[PDB]
Formats: sequence, structure tokens, C-alpha cells
Amino acid sequence: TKFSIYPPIPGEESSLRWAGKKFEEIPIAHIKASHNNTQIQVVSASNEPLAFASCGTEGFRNAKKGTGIAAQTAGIAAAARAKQKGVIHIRVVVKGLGPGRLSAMHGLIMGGLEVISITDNTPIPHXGCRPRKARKL
Amino acid sequence: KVWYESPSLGSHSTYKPSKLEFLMRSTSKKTRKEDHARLRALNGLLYKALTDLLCTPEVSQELYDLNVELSKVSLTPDFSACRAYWKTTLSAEQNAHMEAVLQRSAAHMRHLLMSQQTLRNVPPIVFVQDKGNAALAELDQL
Amino acid sequence: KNVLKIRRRKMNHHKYRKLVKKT
Amino acid sequence: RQFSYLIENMARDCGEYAHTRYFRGGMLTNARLLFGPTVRLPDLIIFLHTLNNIFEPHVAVRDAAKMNIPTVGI
Amino acid sequence: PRYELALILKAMQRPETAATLKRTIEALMDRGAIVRDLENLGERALPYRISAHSQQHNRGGYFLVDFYAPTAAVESMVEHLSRDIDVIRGNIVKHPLTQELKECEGIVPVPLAEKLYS
Amino acid sequence: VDYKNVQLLSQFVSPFTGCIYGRHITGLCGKKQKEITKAIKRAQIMGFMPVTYKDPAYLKDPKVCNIRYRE
Amino acid sequence: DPPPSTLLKDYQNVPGIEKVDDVVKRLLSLEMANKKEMLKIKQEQFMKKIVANPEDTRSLEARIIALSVKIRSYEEHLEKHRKDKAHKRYLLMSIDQRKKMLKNLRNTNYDVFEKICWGLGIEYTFPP
Amino acid sequence: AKHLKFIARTVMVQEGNVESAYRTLNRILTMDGLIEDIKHRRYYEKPCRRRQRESYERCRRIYNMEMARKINFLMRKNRADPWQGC
Amino acid sequence: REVLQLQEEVKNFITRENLEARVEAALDSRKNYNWAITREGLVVRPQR
RNA sequence: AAACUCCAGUUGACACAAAAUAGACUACGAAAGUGGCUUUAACAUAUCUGAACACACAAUAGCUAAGACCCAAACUGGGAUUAGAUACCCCACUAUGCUUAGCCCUAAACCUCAACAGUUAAAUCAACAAAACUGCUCGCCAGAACACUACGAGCCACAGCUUAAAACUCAAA
Ligand SMILES: [K+]
Ligand SMILES: [K+]
Ligand SMILES: [K+]
Ligand SMILES: [Mg+2]
Ligand SMILES: [Mg+2]
Ligand SMILES: [Mg+2]
Ligand SMILES: [Mg+2]
Ligand SMILES: [Mg+2]
Ligand SMILES: [Mg+2]
Ligand SMILES: [Mg+2]
Ligand SMILES: [Mg+2]
Ligand SMILES: [Mg+2]
Ligand SMILES: [Mg+2]
Ligand SMILES: [Mg+2]
Ligand SMILES: [Mg+2]
Ligand SMILES: [Mg+2]
Ligand SMILES: [Mg+2]
Repeated sequence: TKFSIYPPIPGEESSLRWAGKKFEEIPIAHIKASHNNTQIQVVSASNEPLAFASCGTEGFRNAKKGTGIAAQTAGIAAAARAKQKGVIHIRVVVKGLGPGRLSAMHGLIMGGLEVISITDNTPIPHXGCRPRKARKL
Repeated sequence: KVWYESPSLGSHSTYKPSKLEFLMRSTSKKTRKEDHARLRALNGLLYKALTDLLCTPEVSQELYDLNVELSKVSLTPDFSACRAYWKTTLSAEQNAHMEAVLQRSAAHMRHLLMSQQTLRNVPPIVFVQDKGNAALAELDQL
Repeated sequence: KNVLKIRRRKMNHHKYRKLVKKT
Repeated sequence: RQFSYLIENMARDCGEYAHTRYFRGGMLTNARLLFGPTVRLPDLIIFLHTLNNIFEPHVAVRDAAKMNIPTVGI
Repeated sequence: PRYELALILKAMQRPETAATLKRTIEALMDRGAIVRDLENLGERALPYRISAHSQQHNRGGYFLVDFYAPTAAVESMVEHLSRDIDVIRGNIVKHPLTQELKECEGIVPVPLAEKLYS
Repeated sequence: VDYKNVQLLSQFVSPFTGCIYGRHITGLCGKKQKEITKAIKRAQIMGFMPVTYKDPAYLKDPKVCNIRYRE
Repeated sequence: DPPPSTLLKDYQNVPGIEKVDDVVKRLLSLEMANKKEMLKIKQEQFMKKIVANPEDTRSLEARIIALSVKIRSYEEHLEKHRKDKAHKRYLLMSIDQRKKMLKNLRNTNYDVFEKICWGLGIEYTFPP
Repeated sequence: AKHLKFIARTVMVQEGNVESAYRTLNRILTMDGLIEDIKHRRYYEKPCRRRQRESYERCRRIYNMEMARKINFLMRKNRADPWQGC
Repeated sequence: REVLQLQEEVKNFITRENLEARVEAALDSRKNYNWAITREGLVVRPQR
């Protein structure tokens, strides 16, 4: 069968499986890529937390937290604590356009996890709160 | 017209960007005000043409899977070469695969670009690798 | 056009408002 | 330029003159300088094409009127 | 005028769904409406989660009620539906079939000069 | 163009983001582009159509929009 | 206002409208229509009460009657919408336009001007 | 928040190629205008500024589309000289 | 012509007497407003 | 174990705030303005012109009184910067932006194009803007600065708005 980039829809009968688990059962790696920090949490399909790592918890401080290599290190740390709990395949949900948006996913792979999907959940208000005024630089 | 100038007297002249025209040109001649515009806009058209070939599987199955993204495409004014830039990947191993297929594809792509009779005369395309800090991965190799 | 006439009116109205403020 | 060769031959055969090339500035209005004080200018100019290659009137149309030369033109 | 009531009902068994429809159609008649038809669009998953009357809903029964009523009945009916606990979401619109579609010859081009001028 | 015909309306929104396509992608005229837009907005808030994505049931319908996405 | 049971101006002269079901009479009455349909019945009532030819819609008499019906609708609108500045303008502009019409009717046909004032209940006033 | 998850803005990875999956997602979000929308929303753009930029963006597209059309039309004659020497 | 057409339709209109029968007669049926359009302007009705 | 924590991540509940995409559209309204959904009411005039003051409107800011308060944010405080920084940069927070009822009546309120009607032939036309003109009517203007000022008068305005000079001065503006 040809490859579909569209995820399997829950309730339909798909043939795709990962270690005998359906798409709806794969744990989720939630990456919050901010401009000055990156936070990574791996949770189960039932919303059970399994591992958490951020650049701040990995000994990065101030502007060093807002780097790709800092997020990559946080991903490796979250992968290690998650792999101990039985995680191999993860669904990645990244919100934000920070520097650790892509690098945080690299660290998850180097840590022994297999990414089966990528989801963006960057909050976009449909009209929402007034942002801060423009900067004069 | 708009604030963008369109008063050129020879607006009906046939634009002829070819390698032969450059040799048969007055050395005193200098580029006119709206002469750069045609170059700026012709280079943009080449960017459009190349981008579609990469994402359409009909052109090549190997090229389609690579999912190459063009960072920049700027033709030369000499009409001898064309500069196209594609974004590098993190994995140096993956970088080699993309460059190899692109290097061999370019020759066929040039003929595919000749299919567009409007741009039939396309100088050999130079698929430069840039935008991905190619020299940074090279430094790590050392 | 230049804003030199506006600038004259700009200073006149500023000095006037300040005079009223002081007195 | 599709007909430059044809027109030059027609002129030579009839014993007349042809100018199908890039018309230089002042050939008519500055002829004495370009050719000499005793140069005789044309008594009649026949245009087989009145427009130049940029789709503007051939400069010789205006310059023929300036020099009071009658013009025949398609 | 002629109205169309788009009615999403709480997912219930057949007996309670019929009682809700009867209770909803009777409310229309009590306000002077002449009910023309009742159409079942089927039970389906909602496009998103809807909270109604201190409950969360993921499925609902979609129904249509075509009816004529005085202009003053709409305000009273909208208020009636807001208090019915078995109604997830109800909207009253002017019936689309009343609006007659005007014929179209085609797509006339727009002058480019007007675009930048405008 | 009826707001209850969600199958038709879904053909003019982005599969991944639910964004309504401009007329340069849909090829619709001004009159139908407006009816489709108003129909989509009505259907979304009345409980007939999702807002943030194209309903997956309608992903295999005829592709009438001049937009190329995947790889 | 005309009774809600009043039929629409379009269906009042169709043959057999009095023998149809009561439900069909409700659907063709003012009760099931918008307010603009009630104003067409009001205009018809005044046109037949006042003007000599109720079918002449371009005469100065009919225009004063048509505009007087609009003016009454604006007054009712503003009774419920007292901060609606757009319609307050439409009301005042319509009153000014009617006064201009009444001025030209008084100058040209006084006998008809008297019937228009009596029929519509207008107390003509000379400007300051 | 109320919609189903893992449908919107979701791309599946093929053969472990996460870089190509990320590039496809970034291309999707770019084409739909989400990336530019997110960026413009970091600081409040004032209505007079938003209208000015939207007017500039719409007029630049028309001029660029019209300048492309002219170049395409006037490139038909880019063929070799048929009357060389004349 | 519009009054005649309307006079026949009123026979099928819901009423307080026939309300229960029509309510049940609707729960058994299904009305589908869905259909798709093609690049050629042809309607593609749903597979039901 | 335990309880505590301003805190952060996932999930759920959740507004008197603001209205992605469509909108590459150029619509509606007298203008100001108007871009989530529904409904009700509803967009003057079968010559034209016609007001600083009459009649009715009029962004934002601001005032009075009672509410709301997510977020933004004058002022203010703190942190930097700097020779100084009562600025630009960072953080916090208030008036305020919202609702209701009254006011206030100002904008580069600008298509910087008065309304209406007509013409594309004449000279096409100082320049630039936005091709050049005719008829008709109202408004307005007569060197610069003094001056969006003084005085007078009117105004729910009282550090306000509208109308609006003179003297001295200059040969320019
Ligand atoms: K919105
Ligand atoms: K006056
Ligand atoms: K302006
Ligand atoms: Mg001064
Ligand atoms: Mg007038
Ligand atoms: Mg006035
Ligand atoms: Mg004034
Ligand atoms: Mg105001
Ligand atoms: Mg206020
Ligand atoms: Mg506050
Ligand atoms: Mg705040
Ligand atoms: Mg304005
Ligand atoms: Mg006027
Ligand atoms: Mg003076
Ligand atoms: Mg002022
Ligand atoms: Mg004053
Ligand atoms: Mg005074």
C-alpha cells in the first residue's frame, strides 16, 4: 500500500501497528519550544506522565537555554527516563517556533526513541489577547 | 502604472536574455533603470520552475522522496550559469544522498526545463549547497 | 512636502499649552 | 530586417538608394558635417516600413519633414 | 416568514428523542408557527466538544424543522431552546430555499488597471 | 450552496489547518467564494463542520483546488 | 395597523382566495410576513382614501403618501432603538423631504393639498 | 481545545525520515500562512500599519505577476537571429 | 399557481393530531444534504 | 512517608476581552466608520445647488457616575544603558482601551480631488500629483510672521472647543 502522511483516524480499521500498538496507543512527546527555553514531556496515551526534561533542568542558564544544543540535550534526557519506562515509539507534538523546535526532536531520536508522527500545536488565536506593543530597535 | 516605474520607451522591445546577446553588446552600455527588473523577475521565474519539479513525483521518483527545498535561485547576468541553493540536512550521511541524486538529476532537469519553451535557453544550472552551513558540518567531520 | 509650516505650528501650540499650564 | 536584403537589391536595380541599417543621429539634419558641405540630400524618401524595431516612428520621418523632403510611406 | 431550525439533540434513546421533538414542535405551534416538515439528518459525532447544561457532548442527533412563523416568534423560540436540557445547540435561520438564486452568465474579467487604481 | 452540505464545503478548506482557501486556489468567482465562506463560517459555529481541520471523512473527495502539499 | 388576518397585497385579488384552507390564509396573511409587507397594505389604504387615482404612483400625492408611511415606520423603529443615529438621520431627512413635497403641492394644487393634510393628519407649518 | 487531536497539522514519518517529515510540515504551515501569521502576532500591529502592509503586499503581487507575464510574453522572440547580417 | 401548489402542500404539513406519527416517521428515515463537486462542474452524490 | 511551593508541563472546566484563514475581495454607510454567528427592525428624496452658528451626526484621546477586567498600557516604580537618559531596551502595575447612561465635538476627520451636469474636439499641458476642460451653484482665499494667539460672544465644555484680529517686525515667506 502507498504511504499516507495523513494520520490514521480513530474508530476506523487501519492495518498500521507499532510493536503491536495502534496509533491511538502510542505515547506522546510534548515539546514546548519557546524563544528562551525548551520543555519536553513524554506522556502515555492515557495522559500518564513518564518523563520530563528542559534546558533549565539540564544545567543551562540564561541565553544558553535558548539554543538548539540545549534543547538537544533536554531531548536526550527525556528519552532516557522514558526508555526506562518502556517507550520506543512516540508521537511528537511541538508547540512554538523557538530554537529548540527541531533540535529537541533530534535529541529524542538519539536517545533511542522512534518518531512516528509530527504534530504542530503552536497556539494561534483567531482574533484573542492583544499582544505587547512593537519594539523600537 | 504604479510607483513601480513603467515609462520605458522601449517597453515593447523583445527581452532577449541569451549568451550570444552579451557578446554583441556595446561595452559603454550600462544597465538601465528597469533593466534589472527583468533580471530580478526572470530569476524568480527560475525559482518557481525548479520548485515544482522537486515536489512532483512524475519528474523523478528519487527526487520526490528526497523532498529537497530550494533556499535560493539567482541566475547570473552573464547568461552563462545559474545559481540554485538547496537547504542542507543535519545528517551528513543524508546530505551525501541528496547531493548525489541532485548532481545527476540536474542534467535531466535542464532538459526538463527546456520543455518550458519560454525558458528554453537555460544555462547549465549550478546546484550550490548552502543555507545549511555546509562548512559547519565539514568542520565537525575534521 | 516638507513639514516646516506644521513644525512652526507645532512649537507654537506646545509653548501655548505650557504657558497655560504654568499660569 | 526580414526585408533588408530585398530592399537593398531593389534600390540598386532601379538606380536609387537604400538605407535599411541603424539610422545614425543627424544623417539628415547634420548631413553636411557627416558627408561634407557639398553633399546633396535625397529629394524623396520612400518608407516601406515607417516604424523602427521598438515600434516607434522611424526617426527619419520627423527628420525628413525637418529638411523639407517629401516622404512616401506604407 | 419561512424559517429552518437546525436542531442538535442530546444523544438519547428513541423514546426520549421523540418526546424532545414533540415537545420542541409543540413549542413552535404554541408560538403561532405552522410546521411544514421534520427531517432527520442522523446521529453523528460533533465536529468538536460542546458543553451544554453542565454536561459535555461528543455525539448528537441532527434534526431540521421547516416551519412558518411570525417575526416575533423567533426571539421567543430561541429563548425556549436555551432552557431545554435535551437540546445541545439550536439555531433558527431564514429558510435557504426562500432566497432565489439569480442567474449568472459567467465570470466577467476585471480590468487590471482598476485593481491598482482601487 | 447550503451550510448543511459539509461535504461540498470541506473541498475548499485546508486538510491540515482548516484554513479557507482564497479564490486564487479554489477558482471560484466572487459570488460563490462569498457563499462558500459564509456557508463555512455558519456551518462551523452551528455544529456541522470542524474549524481547525478538514473532516477526515472528506479527504478522498474530488480535489478541485489548485494547491499541492505533500512531499 | 391593518389586522394580522389581512391578506398580502399580492394575494388579495386572486380568484378563490376566500375558499382555501384556513392554514393557507394564515400563510398569505400579514401575520406570517415581515413588517414591510404591512406597510404596503397601509400605503394602499391611504392611496385609496386620499388620491383621485389610486394607481398613479408617480404623482406628487402618491409620493407624499409613500414617504409618510416610511416616516411612520422610522418613528416606530426609533421608539425601540433610541440610540440608532443612522435611522434618526433617515427620519429627519424624510420629514424634510416630505415638507418640500408639501410645499410644492400647496403651491400647485391647494385642494389636493388639503385632502393630503386631512388624510395623513399632517399639520403644515411655515418655516422660521 | 475542543477539537480532536492528532488530525490538524499532523504529518506521519516515513522510513524514519524525520527531517523530510519536518520539512513537509513546515511547508504546510508556511503555505497556509500560519508561520507568517504567528510571526506577525508576536507584537501588536496597529490597524493603520496592517492596512498599509496589506495594501503594499497586494500591489507588489500584482506588479510581480504583471512583470512575469510581460517577460514570458516577450521571451517568445529569444530564438536565434533569423536574419543575421541584416 | 402559487396558491394551488401551496394548497396541496398543506395536506402534508405537520399538525397536532399527526405530530406523533410524523415524529416517529422521521426517526426511521435519513435525509442527506451532502454532495461533492468535480473540476468539470458535475455533482457526485454520496454512496448510499 | 510527609506536607508546603509564587512556579513549570500534559489533561479537563472556563469571559461583560478580541474577532486567524476567507480578504489576492474592494463591498456597505452621509461622513466618522464597518470584516465571528443568528434573528428582528432597516439603509431619505421621480429636478439640481443650498449653513463655522439652524437640525442631526462625527475616529481616537478626555470628563461624570455605576460595573467588568483576560490581555495591552500613559503615568509611576524597579533593572540596565549613558558624560546625563525624568528616553530608546527589560520587568511590574494604574488611569485608559470594554459595558451602561450622560457629556466633550477635536484629527494628516486626507482620494490633501466641493456638489450637480456635460465633453474628449480644441492648445494636451508652468511643475509634480491624479489626463485636460466646459456649464452651474454654494463655501472659501488675497505677502510672511505675530496667530490652532489676544479681546468679544456662544457652548453640560472652566488648563476646553468654535469664531478670530491688531500693534511692533521683515523683503521676502
Ligand atoms: K473570528
Ligand atoms: K457663510
Ligand atoms: K490621505
Ligand atoms: Mg513660533
Ligand atoms: Mg440638498
Ligand atoms: Mg455643512
Ligand atoms: Mg469646526
Ligand atoms: Mg466623539
Ligand atoms: Mg471612553
Ligand atoms: Mg484597569
Ligand atoms: Mg499585563
Ligand atoms: Mg480617515
Ligand atoms: Mg457643497
Ligand atoms: Mg497674512
Ligand atoms: Mg487645535
Ligand atoms: Mg483658543
Ligand atoms: Mg475668551
